[PDB]
Amino acid sequence: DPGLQPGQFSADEAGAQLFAQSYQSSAEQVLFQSVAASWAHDTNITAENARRQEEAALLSQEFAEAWGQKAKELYEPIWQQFTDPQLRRIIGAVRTLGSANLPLAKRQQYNALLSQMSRIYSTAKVCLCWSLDPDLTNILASSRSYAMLLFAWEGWHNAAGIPLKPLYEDFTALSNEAYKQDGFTDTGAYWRSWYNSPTFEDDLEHLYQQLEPLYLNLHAFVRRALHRRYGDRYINLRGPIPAHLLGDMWAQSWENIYDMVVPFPDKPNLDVTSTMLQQGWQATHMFRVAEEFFTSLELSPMPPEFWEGSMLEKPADGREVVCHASAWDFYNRKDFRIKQCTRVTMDQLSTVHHEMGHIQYYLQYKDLPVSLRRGANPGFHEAIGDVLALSVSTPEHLHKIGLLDRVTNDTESDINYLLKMALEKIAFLPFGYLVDQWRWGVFSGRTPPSRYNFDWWYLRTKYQGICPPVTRNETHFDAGAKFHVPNVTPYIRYFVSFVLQFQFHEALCKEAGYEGPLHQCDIYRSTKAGAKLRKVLRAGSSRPWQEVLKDMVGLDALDAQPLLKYFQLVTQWLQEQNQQNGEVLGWPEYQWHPPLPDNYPE
Amino acid sequence: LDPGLQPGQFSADEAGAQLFAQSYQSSAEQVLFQSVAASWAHDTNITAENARRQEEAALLSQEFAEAWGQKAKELYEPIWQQFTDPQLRRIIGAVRTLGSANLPLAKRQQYNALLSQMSRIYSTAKVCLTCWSLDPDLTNILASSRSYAMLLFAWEGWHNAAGIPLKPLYEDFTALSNEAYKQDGFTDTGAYWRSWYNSPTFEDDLEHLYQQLEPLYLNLHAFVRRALHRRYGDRYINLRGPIPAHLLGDMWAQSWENIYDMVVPFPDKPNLDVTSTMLQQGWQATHMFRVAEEFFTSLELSPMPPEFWEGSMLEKPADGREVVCHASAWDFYNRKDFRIKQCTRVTMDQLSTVHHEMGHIQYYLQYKDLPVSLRRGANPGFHEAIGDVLALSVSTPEHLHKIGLLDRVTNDTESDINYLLKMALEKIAFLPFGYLVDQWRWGVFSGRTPPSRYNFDWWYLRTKYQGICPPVTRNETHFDAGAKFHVPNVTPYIRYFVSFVLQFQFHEALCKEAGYEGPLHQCDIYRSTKAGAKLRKVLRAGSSRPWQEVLKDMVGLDALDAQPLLKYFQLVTQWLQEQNQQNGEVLGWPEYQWHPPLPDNYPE
Ligand SMILES: *[C@@H]1O[C@H](CO[C@@H]2O[C@@H](C)[C@@H](O)[C@@H](O)[C@@H]2O)[C@@H](O[C@@H]2O[C@H](CO)[C@@H](O[C@@H]3O[C@H](CO)[C@@H](O)[C@H](O)[C@@H]3O)[C@H](O)[C@H]2NC(C)=O)[C@H](O)[C@H]1NC(C)=O
Ligand SMILES: C[C@H](N[C@H](C(=O)O)[C@@H]1CCCN1C(=O)[C@@H](N)CCC(=O)O)C(=O)N1CCC[C@H]1C(=O)O
Ligand SMILES: C[C@H](N[C@H](C(=O)O)[C@@H]1CCCN1C(=O)[C@@H](N)CCC(=O)O)C(=O)N1CCC[C@H]1C(=O)O
Ligand SMILES: *[C@@H]1O[C@H](CO)[C@@H](O[C@@H]2O[C@H](CO)[C@@H](O)[C@H](O)[C@H]2NC(C)=O)[C@H](O)[C@H]1NC(C)=O
Ligand SMILES: *[C@@H]1O[C@H](CO[C@@H]2O[C@@H](C)[C@@H](O)[C@@H](O)[C@@H]2O)[C@@H](O)[C@H](O)[C@H]1NC(C)=O
Ligand SMILES: *[C@@H]1O[C@H](CO)[C@@H](O)[C@H](O)[C@H]1NC(C)=O
Ligand SMILES: *[C@@H]1O[C@H](CO)[C@@H](O)[C@H](O)[C@H]1NC(C)=O
Ligand SMILES: [Cl-]
Ligand SMILES: [Cl-]
Ligand SMILES: [Zn+2]
Ligand SMILES: [Zn+2]
Repeated sequence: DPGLQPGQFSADEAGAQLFAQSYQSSAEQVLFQSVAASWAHDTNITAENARRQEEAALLSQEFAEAWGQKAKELYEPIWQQFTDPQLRRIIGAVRTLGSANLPLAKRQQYNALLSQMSRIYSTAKVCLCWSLDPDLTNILASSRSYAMLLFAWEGWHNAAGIPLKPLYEDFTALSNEAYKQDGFTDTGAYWRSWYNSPTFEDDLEHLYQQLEPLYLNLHAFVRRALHRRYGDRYINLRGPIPAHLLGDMWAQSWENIYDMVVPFPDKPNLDVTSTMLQQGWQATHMFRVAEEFFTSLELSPMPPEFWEGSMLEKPADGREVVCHASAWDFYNRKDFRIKQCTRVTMDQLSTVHHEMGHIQYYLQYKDLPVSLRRGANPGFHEAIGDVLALSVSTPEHLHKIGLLDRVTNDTESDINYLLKMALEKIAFLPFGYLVDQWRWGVFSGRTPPSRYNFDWWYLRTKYQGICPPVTRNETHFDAGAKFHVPNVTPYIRYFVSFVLQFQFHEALCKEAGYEGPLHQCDIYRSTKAGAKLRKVLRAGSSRPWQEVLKDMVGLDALDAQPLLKYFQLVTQWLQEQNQQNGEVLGWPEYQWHPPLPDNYPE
Repeated sequence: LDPGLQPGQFSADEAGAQLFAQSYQSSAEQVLFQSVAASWAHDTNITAENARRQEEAALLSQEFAEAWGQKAKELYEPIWQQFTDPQLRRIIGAVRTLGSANLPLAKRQQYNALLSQMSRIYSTAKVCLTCWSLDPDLTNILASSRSYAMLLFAWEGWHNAAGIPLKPLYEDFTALSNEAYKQDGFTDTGAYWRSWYNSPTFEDDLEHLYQQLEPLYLNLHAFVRRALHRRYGDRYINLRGPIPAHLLGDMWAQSWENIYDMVVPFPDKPNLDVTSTMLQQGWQATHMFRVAEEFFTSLELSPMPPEFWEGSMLEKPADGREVVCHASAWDFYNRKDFRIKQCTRVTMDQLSTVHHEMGHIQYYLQYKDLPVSLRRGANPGFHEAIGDVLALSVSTPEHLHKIGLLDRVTNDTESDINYLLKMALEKIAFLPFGYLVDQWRWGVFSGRTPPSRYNFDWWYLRTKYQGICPPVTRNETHFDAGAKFHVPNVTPYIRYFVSFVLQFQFHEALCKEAGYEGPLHQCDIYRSTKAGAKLRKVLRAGSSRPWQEVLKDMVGLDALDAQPLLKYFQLVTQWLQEQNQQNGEVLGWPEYQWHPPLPDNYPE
């Protein structure tokens, strides 16, 4: 389109001021038509929807090509030297073309692999048919039968991973070609550029080192409990934990096995799932309850377009959907939606808050020039709803919303709560860190196709201390059985969030005027904490996240002390328990795999 | 420190520096000698009393290094980098690096004790059940047994006996070493070891080299795996998995020359492993070293001096004494004493080792007149390549014929494949191992591999690069890296990777200088005084000039380059790829998790 193709403009700071306004003008329309078509497909997976999606992806590249080439022409000389930092941010972004740098037939091919990988992931079933969500999800969460958990884990990893591998290798090659033309050594380097930090990798590594003792202690304590349940045949007290026994397909959060490891067991059940079902909660209640938390802070309610247009339950009409929960900004300032195959569980209630966190962000920055309508970094975007969920999950808040009868504020209830929170937050950390370590090595060429599974399991064992419960080889592509890999969504943002949410939480609880233990704070109804959060959300990516962070929390860097201080009591406790059972921290028997159950699979 | 050994005063300028280096050189050689001598006494006669003496000599060295080091600092800390004299900058640059001399005395004593105990553990470890030593007993088993159970016994016995007791010492050594070098301004000890190559893209340069060589290795591996499967069967060899690490002829699987007889593609052609002929003919250690020497003199390089023949240890002592058997060359730094210590056995590969060690001696003879600080190879890989280049000529069929080791001469395509395959078992099979060892140790020095992952990371790398797997389960009580000499002995490894590449660049250049005009793999530089003069210019330089410029003068290129090695191997590279295809092989080891079962009723 002519009216989409760029204007003239002079080569100078002024000219560039007009240029950017012209850019963000036509981009609104283009982003709209992409986001719109992926939506049609994600909630209705067909050949046709795929075709449409590809058409839109092409139009985007054409736009990006035209506008990036123009910004090179005009500004490539002089843009790093404009006094205005907000402009410098916008122009640098504009001149990064991405898959737009590809010639046309490769542009095609890349758009198509995304579509087949997405389809394979979200339509894969396990047969003797069970889908990932809800069937395999519920099995992994609540079955305590070694053999059934095994059959779900293997069936899933085989059904999703095997067929994806050939496509993923093609995808990597195209993505790398594309980004090399913007001056990036490879795609991973581009993804990392989003944090604008020279010492990014080193910083993450220093963070992980302070967090590792917490995970090691939690792991040994949980390993001990799984040994009690499953015996020496299947659990090695000095070896990795079999990857299917931790309550989740990816072993990435362990809250579903809380009932097996709860430290003082007879006390009130801090998992309120059975009460939610007892009371008849539905998807709609969960969303309204999340919203009211938002509005209690004087943040924005969800608009009519959100309720009218979102998909809050898996459709009952035999229609393939991408189940994985997600939040959608259509770049209209009007349409914002969530697509979630919502189940009635306490962990889904948290997911609903996580997703609505994204929507709130999008409502707070909708009056920005498109290119500023991102989080200050991707980690910020992932942390917003998680922050509110930390207040929601407190026993006192649960009591306020009628899901729990008031607990006694004693040291045992503290420990039980902190341990549940550790199963969700600390257990996640190694997996949050390792996923993009795998994918950065793939994009760099350090991990060729001939080592995709070898390097995956190296990292899984290294960081999470888990092992595959059945033999794997390079026909298997176990990384491809996690959503974000075929769906090309970066992962390091979740490790950043998991640390960042504790920094935000402590800053918020301070603005709230709260004065007790960090892990007992509820910011519900604090207009002041709301005010501070609002300033973060409206800023989008106009400013450096380092400065956004300082204004918010008083420090200019990611920091583990808030998280450490939140969990201090359970950290101290777990250390004591492991000693008394004389545990080995870590998994020195690193070659150990469990045997197969007798005559598997029958 | 003895008064005559201590630094005086020198002005704070380049003219003071020169007098300083000259005064240092006078005292350094006495201090180097006492230290080398004490190491010799210990290594040829391992006793508590000898280790005590070596420890005291190492402390004296440290006192010397610290006094001359801190003086070199005090007077020249900035200005040394701006010296007009390049050799003087290199000398000062070395003197000002203190290493272990940076530790306070208590820690220096701890470090020196650790080195001594780690050396003693490795060089006195035995496998029991009447005791087998590594050399010759376990070496011979790995080389000639074809009994899966026997090889396993030797492999496991060794790794358990040497590795397990070393692990606590290695951990403490790593920490002290890093603490020492970090006061020289290095992030860790591996950064200091890498600085010897004076190349900011060193790690990337090596990775790029490795990428070009990897296909040759994968094809050699697959072909050998097939040969082992036909002998050991489907239970112990997985045609799509890593090879068990005790079946390749060598304790470390680091070179595969010993399974030549099982892989030779054309058995009707002359037998190129002449070990049996050396035995039939009655060769001893002394003949081996004299034949090596005569190659050097044929090139008009120097003979071994009388002090070499009078002082060297050329067989394992019969008199009942513990010795360090691993072969080594020794410069005493007095310009007079130069020695080899080798438990020589009468085999073709030992004849190659004789040449390797004599190449070291020849370098020390040619540079003996330089300042002590420049008595080193242009980089460490240069010192490792000298003897190997000559051994390339020696191993040729035509050369073996001239020295009475191979009666039949043939020049046809099948004999050439046999020869190039035998050379690939020696040279191409080593590459992955030569590359991986310091990747392991650089990770340990940088803290990426903590003690809790020493064996996990070691086997990750052994599988990744070599495509082998341990034949019994290992865990973190094992310390398999410690079962290789250079780990406990603290000798860096990347130099052998460098030298396996560089020796083909040197070979190509000396062949050309020799006037030789046929296939590169049939060249013998024997009796070429032109080739000798070109080599002599390298040897005479020591570390006085940047290795990149020495290389360029020699070979006409200023970088390591895989092209000469590819050219040498081209006929067998192509043959192995065609054979593996016809046989339907899988290149690589996609069943990465596979390990062989135990023999029924092992080890009874
Ligand atoms: C073993 O045999 C090879 C092959 O020899 C050649 O091909 C055979 C099939 C027969 O036809 C032989 O008669 C024929 O020579 C020998 O390699 C060859 O060596 C010759 C002699 O040095 C090489 O010729 C030289 O080539 C250069 C140019 O590169 C000229 O400047 C010279 O004047 C001269 O002609 C010939 O290139 C070379 N062939 C190959 C494939 O490199 C080989 O020397 C012989 N080896 C032994 C140990 O005897
Ligand atoms: C269910 C949660 N879902 C993701 C998500 O919401 O992050 C979804 C799918 C991938 C991206 N996403 C979005 O919604 C994007 N709109 C967010 C980025 C943006 O808006 O700019 C999740 O994956 N999670 C939750 C935490 C752990 C992680 C996981 O489940 O692996
Ligand atoms: C047997 C050969 N042995 C070494 C050797 O000679 O390199 C000996 C022991 C370690 C260092 N060394 C020396 O003699 C040094 N004095 C030489 C360096 C110098 O003087 O500047 C070796 O290990 N090798 C040979 C190639 C493969 C390697 C190995 O066997 O693992
Ligand atoms: C639960 O008990 C703890 C006592 O251990 C309370 O913590 C104290 O709370 C007061 C009031 O805010 C503060 O002044 C103290 O500094 C707190 N002490 C410590 C050591 O943390 C906590 O507030 C109680 N709250 C609930 C939820 O009942
Ligand atoms: C890879 O694995 C596939 C699945 O088979 C299972 O794993 C093998 C390794 C056995 O140990 C057993 O657990 C199962 O049969 C195999 O079909 C396939 O052949 C393996 N090899 C390759 C190269 O893909
Ligand atoms: C070995 O060393 C001891 C002292 O530790 C010495 O008395 C003995 O003579 C030495 N043996 C030989 C043969 O050098
Ligand atoms: C490692 O293996 C050995 C024997 O194979 C065994 O004794 C030991 O218990 C295992 N070590 C550890 C730390 O578990
Ligand atoms: Cl990210
Ligand atoms: Cl080296
Ligand atoms: Zn999210
Ligand atoms: Zn050597």
